[PDB]
Order: sequence, then C-alpha cells, then structure tokens
Amino acid sequence: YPVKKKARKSAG
Amino acid sequence: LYFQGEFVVEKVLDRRVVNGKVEYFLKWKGFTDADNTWEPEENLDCPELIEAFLNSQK
Repeated sequence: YPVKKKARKSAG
Repeated sequence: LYFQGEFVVEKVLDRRVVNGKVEYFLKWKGFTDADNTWEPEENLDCPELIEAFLNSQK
C-alpha cells in the first residue's frame, strides 16, 4: 500500500 | 468503495484551475492513459512529481 508518491481519487 | 484510499501516481502531466481550486492531471501507476484523472491539490501526496513537472515547464 503506498506511503509516498500517491494520491486519493475524486471518484472515491 | 473500490475508489477510496490512495493509489500510486506515476506522472504529473498538467495543472489547471477550476472554481478556485488547483488540480493536477495524473497518470496512475499500473493504469493506461485512458485512466488519467484531474485531482485537486488536497488529494495529492506526490511533491517530487509535482516539482519535476513544474521544473520541466521552466
């Protein structure tokens, strides 16, 4: 599961 | 549910402003370009990719 270089989706 | 939480970002490709919010156009790791999305700043945790993108533009 990512801990860096990541983002959450508007779709969620 | 399946779109919740966080996913690995591969690339930051562009920036825009919508209704007072800055969004970045993202390529997601493991996905094709067809799945690229615009996401608001508050959704992001990819500061090295954002920096690289802005530097690339001058």
